[PDB]
Amino acid sequence: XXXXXXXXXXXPRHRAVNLFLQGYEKSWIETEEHYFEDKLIEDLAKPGARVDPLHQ
Amino acid sequence: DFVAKLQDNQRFRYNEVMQALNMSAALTARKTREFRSPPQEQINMLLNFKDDKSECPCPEEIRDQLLDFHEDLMTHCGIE
Repeated sequence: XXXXXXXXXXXPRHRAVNLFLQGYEKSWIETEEHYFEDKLIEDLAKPGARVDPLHQ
Repeated sequence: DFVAKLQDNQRFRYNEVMQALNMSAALTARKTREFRSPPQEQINMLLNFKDDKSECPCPEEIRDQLLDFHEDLMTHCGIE
């Protein structure tokens, strides 16, 4: 039977710098490196002396 | 200068791994990056270290100088 089964089984230079700066601007600079959206508005809503700057 | 120090280092590591072949099932997976993966994604995958470890190649020395230049750019901009 094993014999039968066995029978059945047998049967160049300046392109690199450009690509580097492209990759740098693509995945190095815009990676959430700042937090000012609250301090900006806090100093913008102060009427130091009318209408506030943010109101304008 | 960064590309000048990176391209020659990449070619040097390629020559090193081609000289010390030690043919296996992973050498083809390591060296498909040279023929396949056109330079766009090539540089994209060889330039990534913002977490503590990625698949960055053996030129670890240039990573520090890139971090220094990035910090210089950040302090030149308005970012504290």
